[PDB]
Amino acid sequence: HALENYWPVMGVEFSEDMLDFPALFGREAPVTLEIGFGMGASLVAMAKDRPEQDFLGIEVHSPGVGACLASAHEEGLSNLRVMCHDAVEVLHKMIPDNSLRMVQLFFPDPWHKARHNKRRIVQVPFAELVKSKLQLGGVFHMATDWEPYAEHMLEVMSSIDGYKNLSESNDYVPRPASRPVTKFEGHGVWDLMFERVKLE
Ligand SMILES: Nc1ncnc2c1ncn2[C@@H]1O[C@H](CSCC[C@H](N)C(=O)O)[C@@H](O)[C@H]1O
Repeated sequence: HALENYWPVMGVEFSEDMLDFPALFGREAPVTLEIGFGMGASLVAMAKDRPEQDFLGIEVHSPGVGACLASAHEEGLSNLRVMCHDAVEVLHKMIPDNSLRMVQLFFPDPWHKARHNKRRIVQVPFAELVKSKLQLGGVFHMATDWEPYAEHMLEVMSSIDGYKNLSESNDYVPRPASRPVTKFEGHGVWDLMFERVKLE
């Protein structure tokens, strides 16, 4: 019942119009986007802990959207909105340039098989697209539990002018407060965080 009940309140329909964040959230505040939020546990925890900030989630899996809405309602959140649509299209059509404080991409589909390597969302064009939507100093934070994907992510991100690795060892970062531990959580999870800086 969560979708029918709470989609009218917290859902955002896809359109070819750029989002007005002040209009959407009813105030001027930092916006964090989580792509592929799944059941939304991280996103709800994030929004609950940061009532002074605003949060957008995008997830193609509609039961995940429903679960996220149910949890957000259970926590009485007013600072969370969700979409059920391909995030790439939302980024292109609805997210203004230079507008986001942070983009989170946690455990994106790992596509273990080499035959599926191109299905992995972290590729140069996607990473460039995300970059264009971050404010300077904004961060793209991704995490994976598959080392081949982690290495691919690092290669992609390291190749892009305008991304600065926040890793003190030029690869991975420790898990920040802004990502929750997994039930099973080196220790087998890789976090990557890159800040947007001016083109060199
Ligand atoms: N293009 C896209 N747009 C929005 N969501 C996407 C997407 N491609 C994959 N996803 C979603 O990304 C999620 C990755 S599974 C990880 C889910 C969640 N972050 C967690 O850690 O539990 C899936 O739910 C999948 O539906």
